[PDB]
Amino acid sequence: VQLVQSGAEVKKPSVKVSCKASGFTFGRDSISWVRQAPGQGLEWMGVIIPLVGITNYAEKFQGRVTITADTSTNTAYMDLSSLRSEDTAVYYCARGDSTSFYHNWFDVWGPGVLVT
Amino acid sequence: VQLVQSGAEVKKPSVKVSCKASGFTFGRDSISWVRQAPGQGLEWMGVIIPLVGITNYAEKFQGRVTITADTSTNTAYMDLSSLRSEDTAVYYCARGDSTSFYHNWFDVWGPGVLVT
Amino acid sequence: VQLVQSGAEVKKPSVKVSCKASGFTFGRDSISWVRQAPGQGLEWMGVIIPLVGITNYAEKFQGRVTITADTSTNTAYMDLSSLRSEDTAVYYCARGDSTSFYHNWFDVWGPGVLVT
Amino acid sequence: ECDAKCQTPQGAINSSLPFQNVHPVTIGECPKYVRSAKLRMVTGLRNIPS
Amino acid sequence: IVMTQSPRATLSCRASQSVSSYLAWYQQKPGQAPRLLVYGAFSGSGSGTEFTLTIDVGVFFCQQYNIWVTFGGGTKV
Amino acid sequence: IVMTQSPATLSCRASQSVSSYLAWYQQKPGQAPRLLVYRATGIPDRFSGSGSGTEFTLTIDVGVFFCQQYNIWVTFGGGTKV
Amino acid sequence: IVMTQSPRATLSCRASQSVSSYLAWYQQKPGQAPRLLVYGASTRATGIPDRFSGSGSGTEFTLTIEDVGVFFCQQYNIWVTFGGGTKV
Amino acid sequence: GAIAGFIEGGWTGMVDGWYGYHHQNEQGSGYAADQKSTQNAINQITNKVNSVIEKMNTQFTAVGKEFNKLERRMENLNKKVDDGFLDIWTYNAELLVLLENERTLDFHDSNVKNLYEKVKSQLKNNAKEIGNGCFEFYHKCNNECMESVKNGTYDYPKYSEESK
Amino acid sequence: GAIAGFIEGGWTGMVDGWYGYHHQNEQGSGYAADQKSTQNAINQITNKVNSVIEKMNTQFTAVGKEFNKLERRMENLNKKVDDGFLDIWTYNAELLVLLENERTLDFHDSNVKNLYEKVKSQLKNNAKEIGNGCFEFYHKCNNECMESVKNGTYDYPKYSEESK
Amino acid sequence: GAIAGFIEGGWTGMVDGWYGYHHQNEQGSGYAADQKSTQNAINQITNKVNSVIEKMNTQFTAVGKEFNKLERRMENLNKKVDDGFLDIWTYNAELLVLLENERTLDFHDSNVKNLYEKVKSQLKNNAKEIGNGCFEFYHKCNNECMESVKNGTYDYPKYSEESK
Amino acid sequence: DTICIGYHANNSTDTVDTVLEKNVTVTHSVNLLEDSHNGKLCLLKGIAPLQLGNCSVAGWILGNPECELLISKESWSYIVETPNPENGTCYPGYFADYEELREQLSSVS
Repeated sequence: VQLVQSGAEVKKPSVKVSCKASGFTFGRDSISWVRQAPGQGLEWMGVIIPLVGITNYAEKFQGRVTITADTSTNTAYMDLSSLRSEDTAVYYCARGDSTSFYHNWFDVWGPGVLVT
Repeated sequence: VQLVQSGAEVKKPSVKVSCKASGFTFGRDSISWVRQAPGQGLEWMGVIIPLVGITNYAEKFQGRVTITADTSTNTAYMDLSSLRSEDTAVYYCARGDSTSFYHNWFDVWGPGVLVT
Repeated sequence: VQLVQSGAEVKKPSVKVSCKASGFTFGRDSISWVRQAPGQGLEWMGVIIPLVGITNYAEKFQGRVTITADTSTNTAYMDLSSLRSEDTAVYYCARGDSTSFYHNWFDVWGPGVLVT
Repeated sequence: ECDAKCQTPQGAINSSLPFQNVHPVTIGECPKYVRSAKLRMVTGLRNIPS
Repeated sequence: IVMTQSPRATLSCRASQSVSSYLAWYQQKPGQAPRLLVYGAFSGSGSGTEFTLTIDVGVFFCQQYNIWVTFGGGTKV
Repeated sequence: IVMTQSPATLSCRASQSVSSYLAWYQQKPGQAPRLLVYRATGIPDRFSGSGSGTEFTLTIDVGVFFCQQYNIWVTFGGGTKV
Repeated sequence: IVMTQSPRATLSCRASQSVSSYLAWYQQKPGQAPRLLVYGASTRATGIPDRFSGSGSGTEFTLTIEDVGVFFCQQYNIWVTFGGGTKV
Repeated sequence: GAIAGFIEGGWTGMVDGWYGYHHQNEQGSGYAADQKSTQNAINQITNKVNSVIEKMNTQFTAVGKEFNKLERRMENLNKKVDDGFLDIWTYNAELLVLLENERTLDFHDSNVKNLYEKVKSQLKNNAKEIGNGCFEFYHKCNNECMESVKNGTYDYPKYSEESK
Repeated sequence: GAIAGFIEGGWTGMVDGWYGYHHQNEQGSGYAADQKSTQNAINQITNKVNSVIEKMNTQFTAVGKEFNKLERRMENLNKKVDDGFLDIWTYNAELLVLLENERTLDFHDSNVKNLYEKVKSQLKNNAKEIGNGCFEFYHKCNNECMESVKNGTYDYPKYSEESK
Repeated sequence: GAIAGFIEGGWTGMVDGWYGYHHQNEQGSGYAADQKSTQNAINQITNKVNSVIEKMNTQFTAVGKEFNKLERRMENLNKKVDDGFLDIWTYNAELLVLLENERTLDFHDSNVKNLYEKVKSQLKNNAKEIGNGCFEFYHKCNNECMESVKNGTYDYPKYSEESK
Repeated sequence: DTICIGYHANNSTDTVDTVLEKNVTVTHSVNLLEDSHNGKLCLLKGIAPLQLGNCSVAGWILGNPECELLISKESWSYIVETPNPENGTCYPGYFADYEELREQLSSVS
């Protein structure tokens, strides 16, 4: 299954990326989001179990990133606020496991969305 | 809403007054009865909650007055027994509240029924 | 109501007797089986509550008899194993009570099945 | 030129919830009709912020 | 528990026991069922002790609902 | 536990406390028994039992009579010689 | 948790804190999203030609071995954090 | 100021996990979260919602057919059957959600009490239970003490002497 | 005397309120009632009954309709649909009530035990619980102690000295 | 050897009844069973399953109907009503058992804890609760104590002297 | 010193209804009902639907001159008809068994 996305999100220095479920109906999922810096290793950004609404964000990125779910359309957004000039990076959309909410490994990945 | 009544029940020295509910639901409100002596202040008789059937009688009138509900036709009677010559007075049909079963104030009142 | 049985089941030196409930639908009943020795007093075999599945066997006969129940066709069998030459006796099908699973008296009896 | 799982005279429907109340007339694969105003399930705790 | 009545009009009902803010004033015309004016304190005032009702002709009743229910005397106005 | 029969009145001896937990079984030769008294239905009340605790009597139809106890598990007696 | 990378191919990822058997090795070609190779350092995953495998626990694990690009080692015993990129 | 809240009300500073301790100590203040009960609750809730949702399937049909002025009986029959189904479904759905919304809350409010009873049973007598919702140790022990009491390795005999 | 209540059948001298007390003391014998739990029980029971009753609706109809001998095919279908509805409704209602009459009884029999546990927790150690359904105090005091234990302001340190 | 099991897992040598004991004593080893709780559980389970099964009655009917090329509206209506009933019945039958298999397990797992608390209350202080699921007596006595603890006739004051 | 037990709580203001209490607030929830329509017709699989504007099924089959068919049609998933059709049968008449013809033409390939 391939997780489609919105598309290019180039904007002047709020941002709302989007993800969608395709091929598999929404069920036991732990959609997680990973930010790939242009020349650094991958970081971690958050995790959500949309079927219940339980959110959980990383240690550093508590005050900015607010991942929310939407059961109706099988989606999951960001509401990243107070954008900076050092956050220009690709934002994936990685699945996971729901029975291991505290030990999660990413299996499926999305194509990619530019943000700057 | 106006609480209809049976009518005059004058009888020689058991009396079964009746009270009817019209225009409102019979499940969310209590019912209390007040006796108006000809030359004395009002007194308290009892209280009913229809769906659960709880009854709670005054300190003096426990021995004689036995009031009960009937949810079939939204009614409430007195099975008053051992009538005397000092009980000649009017008997109203006052509504109260259910969420305040121990602190009740009478909002609606009935027309009146003679008893002697 | 008389409990029908399989019939003659003489076997050379495994065995599967059967007993069916007829006339009365299977309900709050407790089937029990008694072995009538040719010249000795009766002995106890087991007891079932087929609607629940509980079984309870005699003290000596724990290792051999295996009474099972099938609520689909209202039956009860013995999966008796390791047959000997001293077990030749008639096996009945007696009905007890469910509310008194530890104090049971046999009310109805079956016609009888011979086993050699 | 959009695409949807089913349709209604008032328009198309994009959700996949197991209930709906917009209209009973439908063609396609969509949930049943229910007259209840609003219903929702609870998967949390009691919210007393102390 | 007992109460007594006071013999531009201002009316008051004395209380022989603590009542807090649990009271209501009943106004009725002769030969008719009463009606409720205000509860918890024309306008009322005061709490914990004897209340004041500052002000439609007839008899006024002051009723408390702290322990069971009881009614006071009849106003003579 | 063991019950012994008495070799009209009949009785069965008990080697342990049984209280009021007994029943007398009547069978004709060649047929399955039937329940008499523990009274049961379909009985001409010609016969009845008495006593409890340690010794029981059955005061009084030809064959063999069985006395059965159900205080702990179930066990039968040797039988009646009549 | 900070991790260090390894500059018949053997790659290792030193762990500054005890991890036991909680890793997974990620391999990606340039320009595409990564794909998972193996998890648990001992349990092989799907889509694998058995050309590569790993071993060890509670210590840096050796990843013994188209397969050209950058490899990532990830730990999931306290939240999730990624290590440095392989230079191959 | 760290008033226990499983009777009064929940805290705010906890983000990850539903049920969590408060591992207060000297120079060690900071919230935490139990690593096992939350996962069980998550599994239970996901199973309940999945069972409620994914138990139904639909086909290709719906209300609405046309008739002339002579087939009035058939029109009445069609209206009757459609109304019957439209009543049954609403009643079933309403009662289903109304029944589930109480069971889930009772389960969530029993889990915390079970956890508190477990942590109380582990600490036999060294805990001076205030009753407001949590304890107050007699002996002094470091963050390893809190790690042990969370894990479940605390014991009486080793620390028994300092208690008395 | 005042035999324990909630491990056996309840008393008969209590008229006002379901759950109550027995404020026995010197020259102060006489029943009473709790004015904070029975109100919650009343509210919940009324809510449950109202939700069960007022959920359905009905509209105008005329079930009776006839046909001639030519079109028995339609009667064989009208009878079928009527029987289907007539079976579904009973099989719903019977189970609904058979579940409600168990849930409400369980709730009513848990509330009293919760109240007893609360009143036990308040009285830390001055009690001398017989174990049947109530206690027997050590220190002697007037009805103020009963009124406080009803209210919940009873304190242990003030009366601690007289206990030992 | 006689590891308590109502928290870890059931035994395998217990065949007489569901809930049991372990009368471990000098020259007295051997399992047993409780002859009062098992009977109540049996009655409850029989009542539940009988109520589930026997509430439905059956009667002589038919299903198959055929039509000719014309009057296709009747065939569409018959298919619609048949599908409606075929959906409603399965949606009821699934949830019925899906709730019963939870209620029964909850009841069965509550009964054992109730029995444990009942046996704990009688042994006021003579029992040194290991915490793994059972006790360990201080005083020594023969099988009479084991029989009494089932009989409910055990007393504290008689053995308190040897307990201290 | 104090290992105190609590649970999560936030400022989410929602409302659910239980069988005991009404209008209670909870931290999270999931909605089982939706009231939302796109407002315009889309493609229900297949290829496309028909558009019989200012026409009717009884007028397309006989080919009313002022309806001019629908230019050309080859396949469709479902029919769309204006609720108030003007052009039916120009020559007055009575289409025999017309009602079942709608059933026959409801689903064709």
